[PDB]
Amino acid sequence: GKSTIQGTSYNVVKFQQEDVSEVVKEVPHFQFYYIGGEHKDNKYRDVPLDIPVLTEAPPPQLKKPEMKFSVLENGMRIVSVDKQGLTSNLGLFVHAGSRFETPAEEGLSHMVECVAFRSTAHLSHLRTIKTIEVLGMNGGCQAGREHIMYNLELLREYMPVASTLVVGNVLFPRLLPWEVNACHKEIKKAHERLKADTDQYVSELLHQTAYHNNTLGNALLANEGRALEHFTGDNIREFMMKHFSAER
Amino acid sequence: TLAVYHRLWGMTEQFAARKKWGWRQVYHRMLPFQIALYPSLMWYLFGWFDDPYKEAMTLGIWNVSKRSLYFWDPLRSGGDKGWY
Repeated sequence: GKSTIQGTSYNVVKFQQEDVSEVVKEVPHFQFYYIGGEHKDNKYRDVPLDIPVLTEAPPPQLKKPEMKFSVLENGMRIVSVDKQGLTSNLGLFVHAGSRFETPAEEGLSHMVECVAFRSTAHLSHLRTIKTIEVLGMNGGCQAGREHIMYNLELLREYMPVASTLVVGNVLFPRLLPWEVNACHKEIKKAHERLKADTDQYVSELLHQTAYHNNTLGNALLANEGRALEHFTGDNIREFMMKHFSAER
Repeated sequence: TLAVYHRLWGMTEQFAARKKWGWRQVYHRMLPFQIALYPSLMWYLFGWFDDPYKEAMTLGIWNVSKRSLYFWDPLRSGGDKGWY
């Protein structure tokens, strides 16, 4: 442990400068287009499933899972467990929920969730979502009262790509005016999804009544009337500058 | 991470070659329709060809003896010089 942060010790990962030419060699291989191909008949076309067909399997290498903690020089903490499963679950948690909103900033935490996985500095909105799809990844963003989470579930082999896409939502998001305006639809959908779950709706009523117009009480979802005035890329960026940081 | 972006940008570099392949695959799947077209054409255009080529086109199965008893030209039924 090289650094103690808020009661936990982390191993410090140092930033290194590497050429794009050399890192490209380590990026997982995948194709979007298949322009021709080498025909090969299905060799197991006549083999029933009850007959094993795989031979000379490497002996398994089992390790007891352990949680390991590291921190980058920018202050971002990385915590990982490896249960040796074949599907990974990468998530980015930011300490910016609805509780940190001022009354004039109502709903902005939810707005950040709505604009997740849109255009970034080095990737368009369409290219981000089509990549997540072709690689068979599922996920999304959820904004809570204390934090906002960006999650992607993926085959472990494609983690280099997924890590990049998730981090781009918080590093260089382009909150382009016409892409943000297309996210106004999600507010009405969110309200319907909340009210459908009666138990969660009654929980939202409890918190709003329990804590009157303060932190936890602050509505979790933005309204679709006067809140849309500041549902803008500029307003979202100012909110992100206040709360979104590598240290949080 | 620019390395990842480079690959994600480059994965669609060859769009023109992929779209050409798609249309070729469509064209391949239309090729079998010739087996009905070409014979149907010759069926309709048979009478245009000369007697010598009608025989070759049919591998000898059709000849002057196969012209109907009542040929469309009455003076040439049973041959160019008539029956007798």
